[PDB]
Amino acid sequence: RPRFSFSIAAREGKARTGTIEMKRGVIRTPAFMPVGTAATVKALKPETVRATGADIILGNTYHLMLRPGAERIAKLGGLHSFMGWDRPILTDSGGYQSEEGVTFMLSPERSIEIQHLLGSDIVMAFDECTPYPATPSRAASSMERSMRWAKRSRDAFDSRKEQAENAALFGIQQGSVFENLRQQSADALAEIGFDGYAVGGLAVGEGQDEMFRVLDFSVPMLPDDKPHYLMGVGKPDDIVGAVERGIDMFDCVLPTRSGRNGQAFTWDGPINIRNARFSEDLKPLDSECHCAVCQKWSRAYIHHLIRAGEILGAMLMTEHNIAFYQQLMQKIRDSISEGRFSQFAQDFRARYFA
Amino acid sequence: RPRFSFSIAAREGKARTGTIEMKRGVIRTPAFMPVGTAATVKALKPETVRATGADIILGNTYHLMLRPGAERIAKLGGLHSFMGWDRPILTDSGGYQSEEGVTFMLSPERSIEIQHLLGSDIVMAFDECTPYPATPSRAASSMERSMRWAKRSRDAFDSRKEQAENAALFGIQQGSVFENLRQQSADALAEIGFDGYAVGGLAVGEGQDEMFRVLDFSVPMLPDDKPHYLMGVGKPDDIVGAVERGIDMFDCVLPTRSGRNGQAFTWDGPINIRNARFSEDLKPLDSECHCAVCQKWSRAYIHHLIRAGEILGAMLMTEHNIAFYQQLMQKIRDSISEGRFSQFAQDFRARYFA
Ligand SMILES: CNc1nc2c(CCNCc3ccccc3)c3nc(N)[nH]c(=O)c3cc2[nH]1
Ligand SMILES: CNc1nc2c(CCNCc3ccccc3)c3nc(N)[nH]c(=O)c3cc2[nH]1
Ligand SMILES: [Zn+2]
Ligand SMILES: [Zn+2]
Repeated sequence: RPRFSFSIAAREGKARTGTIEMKRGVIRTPAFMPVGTAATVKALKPETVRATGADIILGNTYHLMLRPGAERIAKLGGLHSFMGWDRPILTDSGGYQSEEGVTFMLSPERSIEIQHLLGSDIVMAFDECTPYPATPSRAASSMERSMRWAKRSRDAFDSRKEQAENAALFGIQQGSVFENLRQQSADALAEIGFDGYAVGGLAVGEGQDEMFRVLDFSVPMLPDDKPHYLMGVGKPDDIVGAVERGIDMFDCVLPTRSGRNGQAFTWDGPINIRNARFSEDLKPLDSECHCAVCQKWSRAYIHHLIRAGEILGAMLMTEHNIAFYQQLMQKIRDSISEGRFSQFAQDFRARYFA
Repeated sequence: RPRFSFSIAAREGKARTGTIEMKRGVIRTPAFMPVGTAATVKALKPETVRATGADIILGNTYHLMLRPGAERIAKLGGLHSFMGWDRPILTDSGGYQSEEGVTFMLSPERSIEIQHLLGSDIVMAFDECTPYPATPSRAASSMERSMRWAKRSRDAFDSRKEQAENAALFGIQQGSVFENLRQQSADALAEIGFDGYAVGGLAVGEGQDEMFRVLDFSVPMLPDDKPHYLMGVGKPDDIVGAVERGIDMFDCVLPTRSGRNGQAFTWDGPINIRNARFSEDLKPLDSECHCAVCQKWSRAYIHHLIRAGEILGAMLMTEHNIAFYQQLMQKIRDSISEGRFSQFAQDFRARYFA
């Protein structure tokens, strides 16, 4: 496989489906990346993560640098070997205070170095993620700093031959909710040049309507021929709408975290499995889901497990929710390839919100 | 398969190896039964429990009657269906205050009824487990009460046709550390008649030397042609010594509980994986273990997981420890069948305690 190749196989409106080829494997897009902050996707073995359909997972510069340490993981053979995942890993840069970086120490150069030490396949530029709400002045200052940091990221990555030759580098667009700042950011990133482009600074309290409004003008500012990654998104309906606006990649803690908290995603909407109405419900979590959890266990059992604080409850809820997300992405991919994504999006929503 | 058949295939001293045939499957003896108190063997899917080699698991009258409720589990199709384990289940009776029973309500009749509602394959008589130390008078009174309760258990089980026809009933010997009381108890149980006989009231603070001393005279008091179950035992070396004294069945929370606490069993002795000496140790938990955990993950990773409080840490430690216990039982079975168990016991100990 090449270091990096993104091919678009089909389109419908702003929506795209295709593949990212990398040395450690192929990524089908639109893609959902399970999050694994402490070098584990919580409560799941990697084979289970893979079984659910994930092609790529997300790791974190900030958390791993603190524990167990980036140098330590490199000494032990890198993150892939350490946690037992041999497919691509994307690492966030720790961006989610001086011009040099952030002490708490992280700078563009150290960030890129840590991602190298971890052996990340898709490296994110080190940014400043702009709080919401932000005045235009502050959003501008922060965006500008990020673009400077973007160039610094690019140069550090490029200066490390093994990294430049085997991994990919994504730039992150900032600018808050302001169209002109988003455009300046996109321009700057495109001029520097990256393997893919993320939309940063969303999903930070602005709400779906505003998020979608910003996506409406921001995603077409990015190079069309490269992947578009929406960081930190999101709920199933967020994902569908974002794909309708041209997003190809997603990460989110929702399926894992809310799973351990009793929230199960279904095609009929989320449910909270701890509610007493499930205590004698022999149906599986979701009626159509193909995952092994729904093949074998009842709502009633899982209700009991979660109420009892049992680890198997977290395990089963998490496997189910990640499988659910992967099935969602598969149905998205399939409908775009068949040119019926807009109808799928409508059908999904009618039933999810019924 | 029959309701119950115990066949002894080989012997060495007091040690025996054979099989218990029951409707839901065959149990190889000497057997280790993983404990699953809240209708789950903590942090493991049943398929994983089975993969490690378990033939039978243990469930609990006391815990399940409280949550989620025995009637409720029966309504949902029984414990096997509920938790997804289709092989034999042994249930303890809640014995671990008046002549009628125990309010907190449990009596022999209710206990046997709850085990029926759960659909247990091996039902334990409802006993009074005698605290240690006990004076002879108190041990006698408690033992006598248990024998009365033993008869009551037998009659309740026998009065329930479906139970009597498809499950088995084990009696529990009491008597503390006193030979004459143990003998009276054994006699009483044999006169009533059971499918198997447990040695109760040990492993309750007396220490290995005393436990083994009591086993020395107590196990030969039990019918030779029926299984001998030591309740609540134990550490790997406890198990070996108890088999040398004629025990065929064991249950214990140690492998699961101490696994979540960072304790890993190895042929070189237990280790505490959280100790800093493992933080960069790329060897698997145990050098010879065949389990999937040791096939794939390092001490270093698991050290990190447990230190970080990650659920995967509990999962991997628990799978390993239960596999370890099953491997122990397999080596015990094999060496007895080959007439080299005494040599195995010596070799085991030399290395485990080196
Ligand atoms: C939930 N909304 C949200 N997430 C955002 C992230 C983090 C992406 N998720 C990875 C992660 C997982 C756990 C802990 C920390 C990070 C961002 N990362 C960066 N670098 N820059 C952003 O603008 C930015 C914006 C975000 N909004
Ligand atoms: C650890 N030492 C010990 N365990 C003993 C048990 C319980 C066996 N293990 C099942 C279980 C697991 C978790 C919670 C409760 C029970 C006994 N059970 C009964 N019925 N009678 C005993 O004499 C008796 C003596 C014991 N000693
Ligand atoms: Zn499912
Ligand atoms: Zn192992």
